[PDB]
Amino acid sequence: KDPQFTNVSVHDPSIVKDGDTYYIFGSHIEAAKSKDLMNWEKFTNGYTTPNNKLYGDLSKNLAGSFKWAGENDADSKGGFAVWAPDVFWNKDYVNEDGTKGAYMIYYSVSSTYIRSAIGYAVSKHIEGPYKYVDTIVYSGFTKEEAYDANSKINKKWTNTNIPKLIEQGKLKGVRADWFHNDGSYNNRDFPNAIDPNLFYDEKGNLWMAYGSWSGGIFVLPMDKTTGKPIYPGKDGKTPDGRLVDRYFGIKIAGGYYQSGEGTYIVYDKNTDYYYLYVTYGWLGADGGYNMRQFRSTSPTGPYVDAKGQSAVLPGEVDNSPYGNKIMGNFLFERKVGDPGTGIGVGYVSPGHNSVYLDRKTGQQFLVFHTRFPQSGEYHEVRVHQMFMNKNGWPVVAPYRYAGEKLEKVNKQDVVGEYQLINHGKDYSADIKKQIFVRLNRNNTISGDATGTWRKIGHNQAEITIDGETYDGVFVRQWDPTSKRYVMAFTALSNEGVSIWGSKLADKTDEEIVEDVASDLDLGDTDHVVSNLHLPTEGTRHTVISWTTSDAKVVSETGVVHRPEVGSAPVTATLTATITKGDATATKVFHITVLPYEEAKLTAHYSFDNNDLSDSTGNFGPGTITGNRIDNEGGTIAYADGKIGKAAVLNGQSGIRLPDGLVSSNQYSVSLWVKPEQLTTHTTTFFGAKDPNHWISLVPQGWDGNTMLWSGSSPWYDGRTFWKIPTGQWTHLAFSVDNGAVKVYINGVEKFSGTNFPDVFTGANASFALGVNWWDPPFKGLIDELRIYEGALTPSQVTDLAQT
Ligand SMILES: [Ca+2]
Ligand SMILES: [Ca+2]
Repeated sequence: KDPQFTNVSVHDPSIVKDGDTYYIFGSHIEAAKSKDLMNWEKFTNGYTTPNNKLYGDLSKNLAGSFKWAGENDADSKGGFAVWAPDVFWNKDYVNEDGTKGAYMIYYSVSSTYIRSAIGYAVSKHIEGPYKYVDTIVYSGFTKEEAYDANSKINKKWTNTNIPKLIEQGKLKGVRADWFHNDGSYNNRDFPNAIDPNLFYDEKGNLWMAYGSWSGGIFVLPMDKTTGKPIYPGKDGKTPDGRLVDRYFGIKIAGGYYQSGEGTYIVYDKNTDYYYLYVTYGWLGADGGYNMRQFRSTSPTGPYVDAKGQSAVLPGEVDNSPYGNKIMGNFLFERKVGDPGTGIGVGYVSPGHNSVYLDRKTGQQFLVFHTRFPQSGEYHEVRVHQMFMNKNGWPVVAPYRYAGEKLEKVNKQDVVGEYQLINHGKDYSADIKKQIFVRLNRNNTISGDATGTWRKIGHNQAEITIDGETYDGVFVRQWDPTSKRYVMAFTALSNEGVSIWGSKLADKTDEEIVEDVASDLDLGDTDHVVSNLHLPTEGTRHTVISWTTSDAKVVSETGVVHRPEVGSAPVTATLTATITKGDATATKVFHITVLPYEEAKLTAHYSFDNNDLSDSTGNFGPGTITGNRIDNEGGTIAYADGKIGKAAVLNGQSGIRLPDGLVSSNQYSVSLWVKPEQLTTHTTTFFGAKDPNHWISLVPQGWDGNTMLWSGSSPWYDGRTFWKIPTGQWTHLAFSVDNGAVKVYINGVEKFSGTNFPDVFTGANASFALGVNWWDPPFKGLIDELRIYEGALTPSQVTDLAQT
């Protein structure tokens, strides 16, 4: 269990080493340091200012760049957007006192998807404070006077550095093609000016690559004395056809609006290649963020991948085929019986990397952020070691770095059963999972795949599966799931596809089948009220076969049938027969399924007496609001309803119900509605402990359909995929039983879900009909608001809907 980690959240990390300490510098002015690439310590204060750790008075220091983007403008309204910086010691930088040597930080500011710039600051010491020097590349400028929403920044090109560059003779003049006909920024072909990367070339010259979606990635030579670009000064094309622009530089990747950002280029003197890393997709859990790799013999390109395809796209096309996909979404999924606990180690949207290539030892490290399965938008930094393969491509270790190095590996330490992940070319929210194969002593591969393998020398790995040869290495890795150092491989084929392998411990089929049986647990089976998940597989393709002693209670697949209200609970046995090879084992679970129980009526605001009272007598009456839950001023009239009279909601008014109307996590709500008009997010039934802890029944939700909705800790989308009509009556109802939530329309279940939050227990919530804190009030009639203790039975709901 030896290795220990200490994690930090630094989005878009840029690695740099100062003495023997590693530093990472990310977006949102976050930075952290480590002595070992495993245990990190943050030393920054985010966007705090003044007293900003990295910038001091942030607003004053960087005002130069902030006049164009990234401070309290458009998308940065209310705050700041200082993104994706790069840091490196420039030994030739002439400081303002004439001394030589500074740490330079090139940063992005951005106010929309397109209006951005890159600027830089310098410090003699890596922990700052860094001091502004200049803003050097701008994007999102226009032909004429123009303004984005929530901004009064004149986006005209004359507000950039372009006039002064022209005055210095560094540019002929404005380039017509930077603009569409309407005068707007041509980001089909030219870049978003963010995500800079500074690298030295074979000859010790300095380049900056940058870009993000839009027209793609560009690169510019840079003066080592001052940090300023040495702008091309004229447009042209590279011999192989790539755009050269007088100002933006030389396009080396992307194009035509497609994804691709977080560029990092490394010169490798052992191989004499320039390696180009770039991240595709969107950074969110759902965005399929994935790292790609190309190479060039020249810093200025052409960069190509293992199939010789260009990094620069031929057009507005899917960028999937292009670049070696070195990491996407994956999971070494723990199956029933595996050691450890949890779902296993996997990543979601890993990306925006930097790289540290140690000069002495050739050791190489991919540094990046990632999200995780079942943790939403939470992100931490990861470090994965890389190793040059025999075709001149660094290959990425499957697990995060844990002190390991390349070694002499004996054949006996390799032969065995493996988990195998193939990263493919495709990317999406989907997550890749392991297959199970074996590398056999006779140099074949068997199991889920077939083919061959060899080890050359100490550790080169060659693996050929179905005619594809992947080359890479064998290396020992820390597997945190099993808590062992295990043998592993990583290898890349000539499609630019990476496979990763983790060696499973040797176990007999008897031992595996025993492990599966021990780990197999169905939770509470004495109080069953909804279907059971019954896994049909355990580790290494163990088969779990289920039989029931009585399908009336519960099927072979865990489908339950609750007895009617009034009937006894029914019991049944489920038997798991667990097999692998010729070994078998048995585990019995005794299942008690509970009958339905009727929800009890606890409040009835019927409006039948032309008033706001509760007919059950349990609650005080409703009172009248204005256009919000917490204001007054409105009116309620009473018109002819679906049942008796009904409340008329004019569009400026609502009803405030008593606090605590629901005070539990087992409850239901039922009501009738006749909307005269539809407005988005507008509530009918609304209950809230506060503006970040509420539930709402919404006729036209964010997806344009009726939903049950909760926010903001956590969000929950109870989606129905059913549009409500205006000018007609619709019954709506929902139940919440300790996590289980269901939503009915006109008697029919249209959403069923789990994990639903308990908003109404831990303090008395406010409640209302037709109004909340933000949205247009409901316009129409509402009728028969009924509240319950407990979840309504299906038939109870059909009853209610049945008028
Ligand atoms: Ca970067
Ligand atoms: Ca009524």
